[PDB]
Amino acid sequence: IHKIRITLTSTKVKQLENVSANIIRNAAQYNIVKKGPVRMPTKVLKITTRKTPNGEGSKTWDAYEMRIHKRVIDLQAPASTVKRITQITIEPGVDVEVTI
Amino acid sequence: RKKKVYTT
Amino acid sequence: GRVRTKTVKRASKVLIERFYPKLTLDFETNKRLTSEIAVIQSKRLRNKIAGYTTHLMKR
Amino acid sequence: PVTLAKVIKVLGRTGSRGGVTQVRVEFLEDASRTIVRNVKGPVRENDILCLMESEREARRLR
Amino acid sequence: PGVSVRDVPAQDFINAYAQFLQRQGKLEVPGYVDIVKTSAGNDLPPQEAETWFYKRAASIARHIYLRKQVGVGALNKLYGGAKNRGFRPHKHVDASGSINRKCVQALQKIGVLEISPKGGRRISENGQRDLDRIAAQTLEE
Amino acid sequence: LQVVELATTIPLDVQEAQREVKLFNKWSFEDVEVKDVSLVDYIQIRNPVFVSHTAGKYASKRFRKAQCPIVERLTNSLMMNGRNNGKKLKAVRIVKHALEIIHVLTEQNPIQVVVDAIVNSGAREDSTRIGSSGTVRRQAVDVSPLRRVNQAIALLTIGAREASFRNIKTIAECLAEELINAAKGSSTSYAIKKKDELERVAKSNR
Amino acid sequence: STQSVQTFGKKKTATAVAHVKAGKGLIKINGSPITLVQPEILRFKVYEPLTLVGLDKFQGIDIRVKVTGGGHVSQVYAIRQAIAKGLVAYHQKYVDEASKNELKKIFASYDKTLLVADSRRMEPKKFGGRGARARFQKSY
Amino acid sequence: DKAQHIVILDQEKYDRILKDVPTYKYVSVSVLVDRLKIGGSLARVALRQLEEDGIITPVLKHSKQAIYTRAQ
Amino acid sequence: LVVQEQGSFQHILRLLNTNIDGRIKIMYALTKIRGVGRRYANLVCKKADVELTKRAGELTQEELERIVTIMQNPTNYKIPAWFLNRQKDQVDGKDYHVLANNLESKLRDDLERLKKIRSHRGIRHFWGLKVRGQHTKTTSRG
Amino acid sequence: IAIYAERVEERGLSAAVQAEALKAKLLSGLPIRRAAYGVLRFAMGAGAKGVEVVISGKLRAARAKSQKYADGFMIHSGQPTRDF
RNA sequence: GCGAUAACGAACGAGACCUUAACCUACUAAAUAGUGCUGCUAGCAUUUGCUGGUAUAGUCACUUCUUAGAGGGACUAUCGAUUUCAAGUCGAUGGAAGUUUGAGGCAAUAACAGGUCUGUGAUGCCCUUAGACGUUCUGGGCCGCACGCGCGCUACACUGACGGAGCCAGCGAGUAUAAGCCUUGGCCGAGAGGUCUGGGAAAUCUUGUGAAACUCCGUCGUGCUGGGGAUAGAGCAUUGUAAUUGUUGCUCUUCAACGAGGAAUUCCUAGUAAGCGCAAGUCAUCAGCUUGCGUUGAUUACGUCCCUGCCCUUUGUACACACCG
Repeated sequence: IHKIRITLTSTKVKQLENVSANIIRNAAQYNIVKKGPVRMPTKVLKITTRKTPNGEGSKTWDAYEMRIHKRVIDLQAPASTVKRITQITIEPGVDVEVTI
Repeated sequence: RKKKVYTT
Repeated sequence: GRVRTKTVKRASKVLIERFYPKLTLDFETNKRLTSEIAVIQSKRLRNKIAGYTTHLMKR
Repeated sequence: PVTLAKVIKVLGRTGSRGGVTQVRVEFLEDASRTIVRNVKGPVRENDILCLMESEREARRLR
Repeated sequence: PGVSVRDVPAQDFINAYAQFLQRQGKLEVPGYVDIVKTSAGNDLPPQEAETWFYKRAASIARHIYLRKQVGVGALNKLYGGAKNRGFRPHKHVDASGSINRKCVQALQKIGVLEISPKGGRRISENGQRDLDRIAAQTLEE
Repeated sequence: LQVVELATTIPLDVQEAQREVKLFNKWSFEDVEVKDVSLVDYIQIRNPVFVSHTAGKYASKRFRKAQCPIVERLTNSLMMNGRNNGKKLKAVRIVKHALEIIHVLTEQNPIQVVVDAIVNSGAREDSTRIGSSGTVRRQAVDVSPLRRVNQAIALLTIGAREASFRNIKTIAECLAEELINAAKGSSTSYAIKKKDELERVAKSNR
Repeated sequence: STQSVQTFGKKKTATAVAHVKAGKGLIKINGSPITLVQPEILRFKVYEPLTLVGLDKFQGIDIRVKVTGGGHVSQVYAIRQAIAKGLVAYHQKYVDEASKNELKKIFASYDKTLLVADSRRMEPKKFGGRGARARFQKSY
Repeated sequence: DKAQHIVILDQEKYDRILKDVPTYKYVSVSVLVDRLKIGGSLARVALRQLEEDGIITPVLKHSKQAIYTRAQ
Repeated sequence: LVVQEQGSFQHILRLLNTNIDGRIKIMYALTKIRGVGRRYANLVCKKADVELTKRAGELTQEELERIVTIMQNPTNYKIPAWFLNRQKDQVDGKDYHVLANNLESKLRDDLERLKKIRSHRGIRHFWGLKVRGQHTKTTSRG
Repeated sequence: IAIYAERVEERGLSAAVQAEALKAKLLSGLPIRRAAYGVLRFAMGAGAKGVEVVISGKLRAARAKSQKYADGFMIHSGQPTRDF
């Protein structure tokens, strides 16, 4: 047994929820007690610049956004099992952090 | 726009 | 205003002409029927066409 | 010497800026002598708006 | 029924604990109370020169009673207000640090507070005792 | 009428409010009646409220204003001239004191005096302008009951504001003097001078 | 446990969570008696849900509310809504529905905001002006 | 520049106050200033004493507005 | 409580060669005295034990002299140095609090003391311009 | 780090490849009309739903001009422009 | 869109679409959220109660509030009026929502001698290229003052100023061997600020950002007054290699016009306008500025083409580089 925390971060929610559900599924069929996933409040990185490269025209502004979504899952399992779960459900978009 | 004139 | 457009009016009349017996005066039954008949990419457009075909069936 | 006249029909917007409305009034007592008159404020049907003077019609405004 | 601080109006509860604490007389008043301003945003010292320190200590005691380990920076923020900057817009400015620290120190050596764990200053076993006492002798009229 | 004993004690007057809903638990709407057939449907006093602060949605549709209480419309119209916008708690406090002063002065129903002053303050014929692009032209037209009521409230609050401007006399008692005088038809009051001058010009324009 | 219903009322941003348990006529605001709700001049807005039906309805229930967010007035409206909704949810769940429909009838006939949270929210600000609709003064 | 309200209370004004304020339907700070020609502060102290002397009954209490009446 | 008096009130006071209206409250009458602001007058009144509930004409001669004594000898009455008008004086380095005629006297001496050394601030004082760096493009129109 | 190189499947459906090819032709001296219609037809031959080519600059004239070479069906507003 | 119809049936744009706000006691979970219970514990009345504190092991429960994903929900739904009985419009009823449900993002066919080569290791050409128009160092200027104009902030008081007390948000940002971030707390200091520790690379700490308007109790009493705080004198700290021609902050003092504003002219339809503050950007320091956010929260239409701007039809043309003809 090992108390293991899994932190999930990505910009797009489709792959984040796919990885989250796949890990929960494997932590379900493996009789490993789990807590999660916990949807942490998403952070909206907003940048409002002026459209005009010069300073002529009507004052019009862009409003760009970058949502960051975070999920944490708590597992009680050996480190070999959790790491091989990470390699089974490794995805380019979603980042994974493992903390003891 | 100006003509640099030297002194030294 | 609440003016229906051509893309919903013509779709609703096509529904009237293609599935008349299966249609009825209930908006929810019409809505479910349109969902299971025609492929609409959004529930908003779906509800709108269902409302117009409901009004047509009323008329 | 004031006469009370219930409105029974809103005819339409008149005046240069459209701020005054032609309306058809009916007197509360002696329910006849229906007149077309102009009113400034917003008006629905069944308004008991009172008239300081009654013996005057209204026509289109320039 | 058991009367508490939450069962009494704040304005006359503070006026009553201030009145009791003044007639009791053990609270130590610093020598600069007739000179200083309460906040840098204020422009004049308090009009109730003799009693403002007592009343402010009563307010601090009641505020700590109703809350948990409030600090002195938070007390300065609480009693600070909008400064009358001349032509620039108003802004929030903190109350005096020395004045607040002396008030809380006076309540700590009179027995109502002590240093609480994980920061702040809790209310004492007898601090609650004497606040509930003032409340009882507050609401009989 | 029975006093209901709770663990959390409830004051006597507010527990007395169970029998009847009264303005500030002091003034009754039962014995108040509008002495004008034409403004009954646009001055709403039939549904009593306890305090003149409801935070309702009366600006959505056209005639929703007729359903807000007339006293709440007065306290809404009081908070004007820039520095007072948004100070509704101050406006309700001033109105509450004004009713108490109107009761203590002349010994009448405060909301009866407000209703009488509103029916008595709205001009019955106004001379609208028909100017052709700049030139001065006036035509006498009738005034709808809704505009008569809300122009009465506009003039009543403007008169109280101007009587209370740069004056030691407080706004609540300037409002009290203007409302009592307009209720009793005195020509000394503002919004009665204005109403008379409006109907005089309308008589001199038709 | 016991007969407990938990509810919430809302105004613009303020939310008051009401817990209604079976007990004595205890009516507290954040652990404080209802006789000292601020502002003083608006105390009758929260007195309306009590005195309209009669305090006898509160013999069997005790109410503890927690109001956070919003502003002073929005919190007053949130508390009075939380009180009204907690009483309604208790009647709907543990007493006959005749009483629940009577309470809902009086409540709706008196004030819509007592049970349904107002959906109006602040419009976002748009560039080119200091407000949602307001624009910078234009000059030629 | 016409106010010239009295700020010092003599005996002639004191008894004029006690002889005139009672014959009023409604007295307040502004009423006292308007008709007795005394200052606002003197009106407030006059009200605070007349209430202790029983001539005046407090109809309503407020900092910004003091509504008072005769006790007879 | 309200008290009455006859013949003791003084409509006009004369302190530091300045006429003071006797029916003004003491804190702001002394604020009428040049060099004495509201903040300073409240403190000289508390050091002179003159309760603020008294009008200027209500005040007696003994208190007025005790006040002018405190104002003329501030350090002698436990008035902090940092509270004073003219502290760390240029010539003698002592803490001062200038009054009605001395304020403009030592202010003048400061203007000439900068202009004699021909500092930039003294020059701008001579020219009548703003000295604290303010822009004069669009507001120096008086 | 490991780099793998993969050929783009639909050169006609890749605007980057078509733009690089057009640049290499204009820099190879091919006429604008022939190159633009060469990409209009390469895109349609590849199966594009629509295609539009705009060439702006100065060409053998002191005054500058722009020419658009559209084809087929094109959408302009909304999300589908971000999708298709 | 209906309809009339030498037109019929279509495409782009509009509309659809996407983001965000408002509903979910209906699912899925949450010690970085909350609650009820339970341990342990305090005060007051002793009624078994009421307020607290504590529990990253009580190795509790739950998701109403908090977070966020899959969905559901509104389509003018039902009923009355008018209408070509059509598109629609106005009222109610139900509803969280019946103004495109509110707000935005994207946005056609062509075009402008509109603005930028002072954003580009984007550029053609011209100029300069060693005493440089390249780059760097020092000091000054961009602030400069008889004046005209534009965007604004404070105000002209009493619906107010001070003095105490009450005491409620949301949007966000935050560091490491650096070159210094957000900083709770303790101890000094009237303040500004100083010193010592700790937390936070963050739903955990700053932070419940206890913000300001707002409410209560007092003094003031229509006075250029305790409104207003320029101008000016002296001093104390912070930032910066350097504050003088003041960075900013704080203390005392100085006590100006302004007593509601001419001709003209701007913005504004609902949580909107107006007040009221807060965060982020520029940033060693400096926000009277923008970009957003929330507190309090209206008056008055819900109409018209009278002014103003734009569009369409007819019409005239000796214009087509198109009236700058």
